[PDB]
Amino acid sequence: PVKPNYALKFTLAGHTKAVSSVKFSPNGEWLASSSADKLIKIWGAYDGKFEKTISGHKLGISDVAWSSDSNLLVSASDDKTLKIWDVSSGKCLKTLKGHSNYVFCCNFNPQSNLIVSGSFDESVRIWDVKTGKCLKTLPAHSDPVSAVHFNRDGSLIVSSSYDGLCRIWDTASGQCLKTLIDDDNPPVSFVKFSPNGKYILAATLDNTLKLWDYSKGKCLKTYTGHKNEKYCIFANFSVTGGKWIVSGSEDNLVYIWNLQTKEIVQKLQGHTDVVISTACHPTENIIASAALENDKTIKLWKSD
Amino acid sequence: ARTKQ
Repeated sequence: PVKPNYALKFTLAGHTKAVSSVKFSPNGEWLASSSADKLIKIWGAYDGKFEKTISGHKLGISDVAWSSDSNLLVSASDDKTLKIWDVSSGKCLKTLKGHSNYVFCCNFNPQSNLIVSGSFDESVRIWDVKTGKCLKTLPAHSDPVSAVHFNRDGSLIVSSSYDGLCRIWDTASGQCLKTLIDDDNPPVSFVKFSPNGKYILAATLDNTLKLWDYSKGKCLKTYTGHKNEKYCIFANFSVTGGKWIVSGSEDNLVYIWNLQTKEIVQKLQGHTDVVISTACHPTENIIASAALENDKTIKLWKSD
Repeated sequence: ARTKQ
């Protein structure tokens, strides 16, 4: 298909404050959401049916991520901790303590024996899921860390920061394998490996998304037209149908670009506030989006 | 506080 045609299917209400992140379970059956309301909510990915609320954090949550088998979840909160949850029971299995300020981002590695987190305390931490103890503390950046992501097999970790840098780390040793630098150094608000692990998608707060070939350290594509100079908005690689780049925007729309041509192929209208997060279903052409306080809802969209 | 300022 030359251009997708996503249409609204469901509007999920429940959160009492701005929504912060939405993620589809790897098995595609669930959608998890975190919010400034200190809660995690689980929803049916196909019927949008509310499943349950997961509570425990003392302050707002900025991110949540799924384990490889869709059974566990990890959340990053302003209470300076991360918590690992058993999705089926809703119980907190462990509380990861170590950061000295807000925990902003988190992810499990493919094996899911590890969790990586980024905090306002300017560090990146690697944790042992089983024990809940901090294995490594990396002096990753000189400003708050906005994103952390493991590559395809978990051998690498990429981080982003308001310090204007994007760095690649060797998971095993914790050593910095590379630093992507810009001469204008605009804050990097988000970063993530491509499904192939060969490229990195990075957002800077100058309304720009870039596709990098980290190894060679060269920018291959740039996506513009959307609005992003204030918040750390998630971006995605959509691969179930055509190959697109999906991102939220500060103009209340969801942008979709053709990855190769960089042309905007569709803009999803409907939210009534900044679309801070978007996620792409693992097998179906389904997009999930979430907005800030004047909206507070999550929307599910589908095309084909 | 990602939802924030």
